[PDB]
Amino acid sequence: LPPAWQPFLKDHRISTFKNWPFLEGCACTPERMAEAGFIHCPTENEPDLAQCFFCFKELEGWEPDDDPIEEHKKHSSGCAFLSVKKQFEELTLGEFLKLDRERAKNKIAKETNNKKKEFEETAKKVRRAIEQLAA
Amino acid sequence: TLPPAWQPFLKDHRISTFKNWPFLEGCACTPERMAEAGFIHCPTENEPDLAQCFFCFKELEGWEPDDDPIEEHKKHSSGCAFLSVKKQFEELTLGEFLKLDRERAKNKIAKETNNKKKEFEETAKKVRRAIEQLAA
Amino acid sequence: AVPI
Amino acid sequence: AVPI
Ligand SMILES: [Zn+2]
Ligand SMILES: [Zn+2]
Repeated sequence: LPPAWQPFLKDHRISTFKNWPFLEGCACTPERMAEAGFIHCPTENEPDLAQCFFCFKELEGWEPDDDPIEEHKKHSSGCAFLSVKKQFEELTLGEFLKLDRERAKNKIAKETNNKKKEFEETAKKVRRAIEQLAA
Repeated sequence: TLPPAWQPFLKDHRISTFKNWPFLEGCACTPERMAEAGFIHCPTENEPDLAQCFFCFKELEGWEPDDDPIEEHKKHSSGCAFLSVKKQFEELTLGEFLKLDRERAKNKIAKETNNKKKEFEETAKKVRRAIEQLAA
Repeated sequence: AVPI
Repeated sequence: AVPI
């Protein structure tokens, strides 16, 4: 299988979970995280960081009683992955192609929003500097 | 999306391979008809009309206007798993597709194995002939 | 959990 | 056609 669509595979998502806290006993296990579409992408700041592979919503501050699916609908309710009630290899090619398409769109919107924020913060610094010059 | 290796599963990609295909309107073996049959255009200098099934890797030449690619396919490679697929590519299950591709990966190994053996026999034939000439 |  |  191509490296690009591995995130669609639950077993692969589980694998990303390296030194994940919260194991047996907790509702937010790696297996339940992965089931919910989450991937482990730990920083150094927050080695607690989980990201949906489909909508790219990033969540941290995970609580052991948190239901991953429930944390997921709440924070990213429009995510199409949540509506997929089918296992991967039972997916139709048309259905899959159409999902991978929306995921690609989801990725751009996230990158686009990030760029917008960086630009706006840069703009605010410039303005401030110029305001200060007038004085 | 499909990587370069899986593009041939797409009818429209196969169609796009046919460049300078002689048999167009009026003909039974149009690029579209060839592609629907699973063929891709893989021309050489020696054989400019050489077409090959993407799935079972059978190569056919000497195409004629009234040739029906499907029938030429069943005829020269009856066991091809692509022939059995009766539904469109996009209605295939991912499991089903992955099975088909396992068959295809095997078909390519088998084909590469046959070539290596044919080449091996060719080389041995030259050695024997050279031995005979020196035995004289 | 919480949104970064 | 026929086999190469
Ligand atoms: Zn999501
Ligand atoms: Zn074939």
